Amino acid sequence: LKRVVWALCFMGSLALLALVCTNRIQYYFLYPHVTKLDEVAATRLTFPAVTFCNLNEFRFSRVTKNDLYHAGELLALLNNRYEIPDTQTADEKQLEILQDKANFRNFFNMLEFYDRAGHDIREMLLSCFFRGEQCSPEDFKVVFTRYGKCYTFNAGQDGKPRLITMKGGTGNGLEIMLDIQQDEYLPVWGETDETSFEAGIKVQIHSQDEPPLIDQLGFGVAPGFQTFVSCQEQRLIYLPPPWGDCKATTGDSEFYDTYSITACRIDCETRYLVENCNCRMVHMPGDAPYCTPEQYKECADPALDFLVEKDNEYCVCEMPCNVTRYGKELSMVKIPSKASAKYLAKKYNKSEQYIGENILVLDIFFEALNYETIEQKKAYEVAGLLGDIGGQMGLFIGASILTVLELFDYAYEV
Amino acid sequence: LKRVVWALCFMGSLALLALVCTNRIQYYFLYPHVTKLDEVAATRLTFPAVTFCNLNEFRFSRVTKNDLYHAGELLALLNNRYEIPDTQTADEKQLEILQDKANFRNFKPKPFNMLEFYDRAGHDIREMLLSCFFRGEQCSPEDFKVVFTRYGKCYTFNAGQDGKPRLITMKGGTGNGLEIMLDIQQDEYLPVWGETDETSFEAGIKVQIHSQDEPPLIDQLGFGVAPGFQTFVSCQEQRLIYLPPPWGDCKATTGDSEFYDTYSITACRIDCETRYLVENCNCRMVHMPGDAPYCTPEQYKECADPALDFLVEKDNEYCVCEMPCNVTRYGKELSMVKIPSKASAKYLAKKYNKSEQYIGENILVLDIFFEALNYETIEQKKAYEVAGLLGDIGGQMGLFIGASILTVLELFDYAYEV
Amino acid sequence: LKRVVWALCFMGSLALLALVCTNRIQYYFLYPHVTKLDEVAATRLTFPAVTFCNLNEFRFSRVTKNDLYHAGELLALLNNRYEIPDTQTADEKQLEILQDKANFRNFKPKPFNMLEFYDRAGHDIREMLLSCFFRGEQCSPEDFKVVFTRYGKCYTFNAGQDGKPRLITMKGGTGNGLEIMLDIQQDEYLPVWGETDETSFEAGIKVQIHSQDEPPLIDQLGFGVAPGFQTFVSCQEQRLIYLPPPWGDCKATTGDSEFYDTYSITACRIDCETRYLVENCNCRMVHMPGDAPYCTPEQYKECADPALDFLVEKDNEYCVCEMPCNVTRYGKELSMVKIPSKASAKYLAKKYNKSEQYIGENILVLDIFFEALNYETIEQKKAYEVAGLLGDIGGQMGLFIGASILTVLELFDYAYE
Ligand SMILES: *[C@@H]1O[C@H](CO)[C@@H](O[C@@H]2O[C@H](CO)[C@@H](O)[C@H](O)[C@H]2NC(C)=O)[C@H](O)[C@H]1NC(C)=O
Ligand SMILES: *[C@@H]1O[C@H](CO)[C@@H](O)[C@H](O)[C@H]1NC(C)=O
Ligand SMILES: *[C@@H]1O[C@H](CO)[C@@H](O)[C@H](O)[C@H]1NC(C)=O
Ligand SMILES: *[C@@H]1O[C@H](CO)[C@@H](O)[C@H](O)[C@H]1NC(C)=O
Ligand SMILES: *[C@@H]1O[C@H](CO)[C@@H](O)[C@H](O)[C@H]1NC(C)=O
Ligand SMILES: [Ba+2]
Ligand SMILES: [Cl-]
Ligand SMILES: [Cl-]
Ligand SMILES: [Cl-]
Repeated sequence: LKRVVWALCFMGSLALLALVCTNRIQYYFLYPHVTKLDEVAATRLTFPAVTFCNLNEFRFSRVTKNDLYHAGELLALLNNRYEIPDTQTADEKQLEILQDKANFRNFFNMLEFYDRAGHDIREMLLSCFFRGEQCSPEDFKVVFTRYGKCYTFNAGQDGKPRLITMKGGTGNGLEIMLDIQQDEYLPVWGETDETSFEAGIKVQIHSQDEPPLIDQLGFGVAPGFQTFVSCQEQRLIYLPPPWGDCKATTGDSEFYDTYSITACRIDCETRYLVENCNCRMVHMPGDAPYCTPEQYKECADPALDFLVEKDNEYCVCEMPCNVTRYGKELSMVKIPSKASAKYLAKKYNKSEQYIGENILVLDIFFEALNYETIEQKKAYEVAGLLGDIGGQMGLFIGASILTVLELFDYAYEV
Repeated sequence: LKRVVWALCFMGSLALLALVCTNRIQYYFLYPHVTKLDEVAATRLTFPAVTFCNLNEFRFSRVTKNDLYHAGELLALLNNRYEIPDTQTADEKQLEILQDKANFRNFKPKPFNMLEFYDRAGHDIREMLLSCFFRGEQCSPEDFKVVFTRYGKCYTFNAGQDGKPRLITMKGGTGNGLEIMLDIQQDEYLPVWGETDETSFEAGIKVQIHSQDEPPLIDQLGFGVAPGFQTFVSCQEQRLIYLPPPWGDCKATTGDSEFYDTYSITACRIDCETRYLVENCNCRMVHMPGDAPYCTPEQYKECADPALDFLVEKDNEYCVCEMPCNVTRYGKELSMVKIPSKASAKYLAKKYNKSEQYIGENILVLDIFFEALNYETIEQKKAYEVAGLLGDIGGQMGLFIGASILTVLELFDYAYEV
Repeated sequence: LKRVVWALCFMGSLALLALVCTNRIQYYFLYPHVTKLDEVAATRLTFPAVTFCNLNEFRFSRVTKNDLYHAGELLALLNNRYEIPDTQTADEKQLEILQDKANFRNFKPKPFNMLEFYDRAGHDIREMLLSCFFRGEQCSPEDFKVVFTRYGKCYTFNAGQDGKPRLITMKGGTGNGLEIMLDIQQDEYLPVWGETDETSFEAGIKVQIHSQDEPPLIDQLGFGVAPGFQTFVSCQEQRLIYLPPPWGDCKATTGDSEFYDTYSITACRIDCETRYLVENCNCRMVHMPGDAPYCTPEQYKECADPALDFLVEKDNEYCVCEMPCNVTRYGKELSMVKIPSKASAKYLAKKYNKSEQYIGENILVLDIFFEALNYETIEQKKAYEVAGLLGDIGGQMGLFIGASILTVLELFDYAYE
């Protein structure tokens, strides 16, 4: 009777060992991870790259008759028949100018047009200060995006050293006073695809390793306010397969030195436009030929829109394992104060109304001298699995790997 | 002498096995969990439900003499004695209109209902909605569903209720989302001539982005949007998975309420309020769902409001709402630009037959979108399972004395024989 | 032949046991942690402390002839030669006041104190606070406690100091929190007639929401609020628990500061600054606490500012502040509505005896509240404790060779012979 209960105990015990052991086996083969949050204090933080565009693509005073002829339909100033839109709510001077530029009696490169006709940082930048020291417009690098001629501070490209800040708070960062030049905005007399009612700027704070994608990743800043942007640096570490989904091999594209999800997106877009239309848009990089305004209308735009809708699987961009992101909180104060409106108006030779409708101050800084780290960490390593299987194997039947080998011997002999 | 060193080694080893084993056992009965954060890319994201209210509860031009009679004291337009309060800063025309509506001489009171009053006197979306765009294509006011909240007649875009299928977005960024130009109609706001608790100085709208599975709770979970700016809202979809007891505190059971199909903490709160008011005052407020009779303004004054305040103050034990295990939250970042530009002010004023002053002080543009086509997942994960517990106890039990459950069974064998 | 294959199995098994065992040992000695996020519903929340400053440091109408004499150069009202700068784009009356105040002819100076000057010249809460409400009941200016910061005379609601009990809120949403209507008094702002480093063009207030256990740090940790809007601030209470060494880097000890009862990273920062300024310049600025003598504007000019700037870069290793293990933080989301409505603009103008222009450029309403009655917890949790190490080592030690600590002790016993 004792040997019978002993045998049943060995059978049931081996069953428990079976289900527990297979439990840990399957759990290990889920390849699970868990998240580790940490906050790291530092004596220094590398200041990010800040790209901003004016919401107005190009200045009205810099457009010429040839530009109206070639790109008049694309810029939405002229119709398909090369005629002025509805004369409702048209400035007399503006309408006379446009009719004169559209004489088209006895009368082009897209990047020339954007580079020359776009808003000049030398006129927009009323003041610049970085860590309390003056900066020049030469510090901003020209980048061409969907919004037109845009500028990036602390771009760190072409070998320029990335800036550091050794103090946190509103004073110790980038601080620019900009004039959005609302008088240069395209007159809107009729509904158009490009028609916009907004006035202000659009900003993206990003690491120097990734290109700007300001039409998607940007936030707005309105004139008449000083907006503060508190940034918090975040360092993210992901896991490759089979744990997570990250790109272990960087596989950097020829266009950009460092791989980024954004750079992969605009690379896919450029390649698609080159394949379908044999030309590239203004924002796209490389040495490829730029599109003509006729090419824009009949090929480029429908190809991009069709690329978004028709085949979303075609452009699959994996996320890199090391990603530096910047968190940001916005707040505003009124500019200018009643005590300062007169001095600004006289300093920049403008009316007090103009200052009210055209001046914005951007204040970008790190809240404190620290950065957060978010790391995906493996939850079950092979040592832990062998340890658990060994522990349960020794608790339930007390066997070992040598024991199973010896059982194969005794079974083999008999 | 060797048997003494063996006895000491076995005793100390058995003690260490005791405290370490009880350590791992107690850790298991804490039922600990740790968090797994992940970011998942998707080719499509279901666009959320967007509820917005005007900060002004009802339009001044739509209020009638009967409304002043029944709900005049509640609407704060008339005093307790059915007479107009202090006329400070009163436009002659507006004050004459109100004085005419409050004549109450040989007046036969018509029947009055709170939901009728809010439904007709509230701001009409057909008048507020100057333009709507979703994914670059036009939307109708028919996409907006009428929802009654504490703020009055409010509207929910993409509510996904009453059999309408929920909208999706296949691209991220400012263009590819909801974008509505609204006229808040500041001319219809109730005149404020005397100070009161209900008096407010704000002008604009209030918006809540929420899942279609939960009803709006705009008085608590909404953010404000001011006229004169285009406000961008970047959203990040978050999928949360919690653990039930004894690991965490979540609602494991579906717990369907009579009022709402899917369980949500918001639905649990407004359900608790509805039940409390129905039992205490035998009437229901405007925002509450069900089939109960709505309160009369007398019931509002003498029962409903003090009943809700007393429910909030006396004890939270009556309404204890646990969070469901599967929760979809939407994160949002706000930014602003000025509207309209000088190049557009005249065109807007002429397009909607208003003065440029009016456009400047009444037009707001709301742009709601997903920053990118991905969603975050936050999952509570169990940290110590019974297989791992048995593995650790077996490992240490085998390390210190090298015994097994069969070994302890044999020692109990000799104990039974003894 | 059987003993040879057995020997190969025992050798490979002992090698694998070696590398796996050293693996778990090294993983334990990394002292790793992982994070536990949780959300807890609550019936009550302790309302935080709210500090706000006017962006204008001191009122122009309260500055006196003696103040101009001693601190005229420091306040940027007077030039290096104690003379008014260029009068370009200066209102005739506005400049007349200053020219009369800066006469300095047959003027017999009187004693001067920087903290008296800020306390008397700063914006008075009794004039700024147009209305106050907490949980729907009225509050007085006496509820705000005076704190001196780099921005000047500032105020803290629900400071919980001097024996006052901390306030709680039992409901979430816009109504059920602090709600103040403020007049920033833009007419009292310092005139800006000439370019200077100290010149600023902003108008408004700056707010910091913080725990009562920490002093404000508004020059670094504050956000702005603009006039002409009601700004809603939704707060989310976060409770954080960190690990001390060797797992993480937190304050294991109480860390008693001389100036503050409770330790906070901010209190550590202003402590480092105050001590440094007392050692190098023998005086403290207005914002600094303690019992040292306050600096004179000459001391400010020739010692204090360059000493602080030298402290930032040269001694960046010198001020190291460790983070406390238990920290209550408040997260915030900002949104705005327009104030006043056309239906209320004139009523406000007559209620406060001001023009509608003034109301438009001077009135702001701040609405601070909890989004919901819950709090998040973020805890660093030890990932590998010694019990788990011993369990894993025993499991693998028993799987590969089937040995125990008694087995190795017996092997050393036989080796002893
Ligand atoms: C909560 O969400 C999870 C998925 O995130 C649901 O789990 C799925 O349940 C269905 C059954 O209806 C299975 O077919 C799927 O395979 C499950 N997915 C996973 C990943 O396990 C879960 O059912 C949801 N819970 C509730 C109450 O809705
Ligand atoms: C990624 O970043 C971490 C710091 O966050 C660094 O230690 C590591 O070397 C980087 N590279 C890789 C491949 O992890
Ligand atoms: C100042 O503005 C006026 C008005 O346009 C202009 O005529 C004048 O040239 C400007 N002065 C300078 C120095 O540019
Ligand atoms: C514009 O509105 C006013 C207000 O009543 C009306 O009198 C006028 O006829 C309207 N104009 C047009 C063109 O509809
Ligand atoms: C209102 O202010 C004016 C000056 O602006 C003053 O003359 C008048 O006495 C004030 N009235 C009251 C009641 O304070
Ligand atoms: Ba020195
Ligand atoms: Cl998992
Ligand atoms: Cl736990
Ligand atoms: Cl580690």
